[PDB]
Parts: sequence; C-alpha cells; structure tokens
Amino acid sequence: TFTNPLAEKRADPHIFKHTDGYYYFTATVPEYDRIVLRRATTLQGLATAPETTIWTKHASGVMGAHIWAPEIHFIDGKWYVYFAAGSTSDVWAIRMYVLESGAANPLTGSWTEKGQIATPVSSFSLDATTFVVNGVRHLAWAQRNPAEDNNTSLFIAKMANPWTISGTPTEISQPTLSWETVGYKVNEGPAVIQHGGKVFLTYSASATDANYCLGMLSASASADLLNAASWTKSSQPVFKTSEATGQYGPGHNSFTVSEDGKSDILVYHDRNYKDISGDPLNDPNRRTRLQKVYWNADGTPNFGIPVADGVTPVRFSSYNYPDRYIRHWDFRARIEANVTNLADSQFRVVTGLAGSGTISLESANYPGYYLRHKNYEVWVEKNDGSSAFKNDASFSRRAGLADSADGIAFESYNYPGRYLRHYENLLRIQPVSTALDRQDATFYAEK
Ligand SMILES: OC[C@@H]1O[C@@H](OC[C@@H]2O[C@@H](O)[C@H](O)[C@H]2O)[C@H](O)[C@H]1O
Ligand SMILES: OC[C@@H]1O[C@@H](OC[C@@H]2O[C@@H](O)[C@H](O)[C@H]2O)[C@H](O)[C@H]1O
Ligand SMILES: OC[C@@H]1O[C@@H](OC[C@@H]2O[C@@H](O)[C@H](O)[C@H]2O)[C@H](O)[C@H]1O
Ligand SMILES: OC[C@@H]1O[C@@H](O)[C@H](O)[C@H]1O
Ligand SMILES: [Cl-]
Ligand code: NA
Repeated sequence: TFTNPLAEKRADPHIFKHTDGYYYFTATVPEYDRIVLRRATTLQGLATAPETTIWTKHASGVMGAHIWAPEIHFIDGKWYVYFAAGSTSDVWAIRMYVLESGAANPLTGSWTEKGQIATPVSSFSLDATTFVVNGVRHLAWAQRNPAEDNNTSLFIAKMANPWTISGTPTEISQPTLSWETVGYKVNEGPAVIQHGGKVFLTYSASATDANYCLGMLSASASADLLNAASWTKSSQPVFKTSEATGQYGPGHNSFTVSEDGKSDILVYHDRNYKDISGDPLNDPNRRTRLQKVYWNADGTPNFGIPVADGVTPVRFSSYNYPDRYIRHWDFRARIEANVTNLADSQFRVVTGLAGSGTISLESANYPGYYLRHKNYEVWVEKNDGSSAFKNDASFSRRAGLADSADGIAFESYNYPGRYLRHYENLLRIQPVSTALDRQDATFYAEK
C-alpha cells in the first residue's frame, strides 16, 4: 500500500530504483528554477525524505528559464539527469539538456553539464527519457515537428552515449485524436514500461489542465522501434480524470518497481480540483502520486483510474478460484476472472462503519459506497448514514478458513456465524460448515 499524495507541489515525477538499496526521486518544482533530488530505502519513505537542490538555473542565457521535468538515470557507472530549459531571452525556446555525475551518492556528488541534446530540427523540445530494449539504448522525447500545426509530437532515436543521439529520429506519434487536442495539440512526457515481450510507451496528451491524460503506444520488443509502423496507438486514453475519486488531469508519468521488485508502479501527478486557478503556467498545485500497475490477461497494462487520496485499494482473489476476484457489476458483488474494468475489483479496507474493531470495504470507483449485505446478498451500495447500512457493511476480519496463515475471511458483524462467500460466483453471507464452504469463504488480498 501507498498513501497518496506522495508529495505536494511536485509535478512531472521521476523515480529511479538503484542497486544501492535506494529510490531516487526528482520532479518539476513550481518555481521552475532548479533540479531537486531526494532518496529513501522505500517508496513510502520518499514522502518525508529531505530534498537537496543539485543544480540551479543559469543567471543568463540558455538553461536559464523553465527548468522542467528532470529524470535521473544510472548508466554505465555514472548518474545522468535529463531535463528541459528555455533561455532568459526566450523563455519558450525550450531544449533538452543533460547532467553527469560519477559520485556514488547523487545528492552529495558533483555534477557536470553535458550540454544540449542535439537534434536535426531546431525546435521546441522537452521531456527526454531513456530506456534499453535488448541491449540497445534509446532516447524518447517530445518535440515540435515544424511542418505540423500542433505543439509537440513524440520522437525516438538510438543513442551514441547518454547525451547524444545516433542516426536520425523517428516521429512515432502526433496528437490527432479528440482527447489529445483539447486546449493544445500535445503529445509529451513519454515513459516506457516493458512486459511480456512488448514495449509500452505511455505519454501525456492535451493541455495540463483537467483534460490532461495518458495515451499509449505499443510495440513488440523484437520490432524496429525506429520504424513508426512498429507502434500502435491506443484509440482512447489509458489513464484520465476521475471525478468520482476527485482526481483531475493525471499525467506526466514514470514507472518504477516495488520493494520486492515484483510489482510495477505507476508514478504520476494530478490535481484534486477541476478548474485552473490563475495564470495556467503559474498554478502550482500538481502533486505526485503512486499506484500499482495490474497486468491484463492479454499482456497489456491496466492503470485503472487515479485512486482516492489516502491509502491505496487492494484486490481480493478467491482461494478455490485464484484467477477470480471480488468485483461489482450493476452494483452486485461476484467473483470473476479477467476484470477489464479494473476499479470494479478494487476495495480499500477501512475502519468498520459499525465500530468495535470491525472493518468495512470501500469501493475504489465509488467512494462512499461499500460492500454490504441485504437479504444475505452482497452488493456495493452508498452509505446513507443509517444504522442498518453501517451494520450491514461491517465485518470482523478473520484468519482464512481454508488458509489460516495467509488467507482472509470476513464474518458479518450483525450476523455472526455468517461469512462472505461465493456461490455460483455471486457473493452472499452464509454459515460455513463444509470443506467447500471454507474455501468459498477464503480470499487473498494482493496475491
Ligand atoms: O507543456 C508545455 C507546453 O505548454 C503548452 O504549450 C504552450 C505553447 O508552447 C509554446 O511553443 C508556445 O509559445 C505556447 O503557446 C502545451 O500544454 C505544451 O505543449
Ligand atoms: O457495478 C456498477 C457498474 O456496473 C458496470 O456498468 C454497468 C453497465 O454499464 C452500462 O453501459 C450498462 O447498461 C450496464 O449494465 C460497471 O462495470 C460497474 O462500475
Ligand atoms: O461460486 C462458484 C461455486 O459455486 C458453487 O458450486 C455450485 C455449482 O457446482 C460447481 O461445480 C459449479 O462451479 C457451480 O455452478 C460452489 O459453492 C462455489 O465454489
Ligand atoms: O510541468 C512542466 C512542463 O509542462 C508539461 O507539459 C511538460 O511535460 C513539462 O516539461
Ligand atoms: Cl470487466
Ligand atoms: Na518524463
């Protein structure tokens, strides 16, 4: 579990997990004047990790304005920071730059400017990221194609070294879809996650307001990534505003991994209100958040929806049907495999509504709704403040009935002796007496 937000007033978050046992976190600060860095042995530990300013804007000329979207990478024994910056003369003449350090600790180490990342076209450029596919390092970034009437398109290239591309860039996406062209016609913030022999390049689209969202390109890892034909663009956003959870304009993401290395983590920013207040560039309230990526059966990532503030939700799978998860459909609770609408299968465990050390299970996509029983059937329904609802939505957490060590079972608070159990895949509360009943009433959280 994570507690969101991770950091207030930090946009364009980048987190890098190093082999020294630390996560390193950099981001865009509201002043746009410097590159900050913090570190911690765990992801949650980053929330209270102190920042060091590692580099500050130049007093005059290039690298002197709009210090935007730093990423930190460890490459061939050295640290590299990728960032964007305009000039004091022309604040909107934004280009891409790199810093290098050979120090073990990048917080305290000394940094060297490696200069601008050169590209054949001299145009607005930012959001450089680097990644390796099958021993070949690539750079992906956002840049204006001057022959297109838009803001930025996505480019990719091979690299000669961490600060220089090799050969010619290829344009692999341009903003053309309705959801990419709201306010401004933008593809920016590329980020790469790899899974199942596929390469998924997420990116941000539209203006940086509530319309901000993630798109995604997909390619095979065996394909020529410099051939635009290798990439397939998702026709709809893969991550967007959720009014229900009060999360607006989620975007400019990166990817990291959990403490145990086994789960992929989506790192992004958003706001908790819709309408921009004041000069859009100057609204400082974007905050950094974390949530686990779930992998669809078809090998594609499922980002779900930006989750409610506070503790993150979990998924509950069945003991006897390990691929089936508790989910709601038309508000009825069932167990089901291959949940495409991920958030129907996410619930957060909260202090019981009926107190006395019980727990309740709050819907991730319908905050304020809970798993509750009525006529012994389990539904996801809105808390109305009634005693009946509170009682019907509270359970005693028990050791699993088929797995005392690792499983979980849920005993009704108002009907002791009855447990949450599935029957013909639908969830009910019933007494447990047989081996099969015990299995039907045992679940696992995050397994
Ligand atoms: O996120 C950076 C950028 O901000 C918005 O574009 C503003 C536009 O960019 C300059 O080239 C022009 O001077 C200014 O009108 C978009 O959200 C994105 O491209
Ligand atoms: O469980 C609540 C909600 O039901 C599912 O959506 C229901 C489905 O959507 C309409 O297009 C159909 O008329 C209706 O059956 C969601 O998956 C879930 O959040
Ligand atoms: O909830 C799934 C399963 O339903 C109940 O079994 C009833 C019937 O018999 C099984 O062979 C089929 O899976 C099902 O249609 C069990 O109580 C429960 O495990
Ligand atoms: O948040 C600062 C800039 O705005 C975003 O649109 C760009 O990706 C980032 O460089
Ligand atoms: Cl589904
Ligand atoms: Na980035």
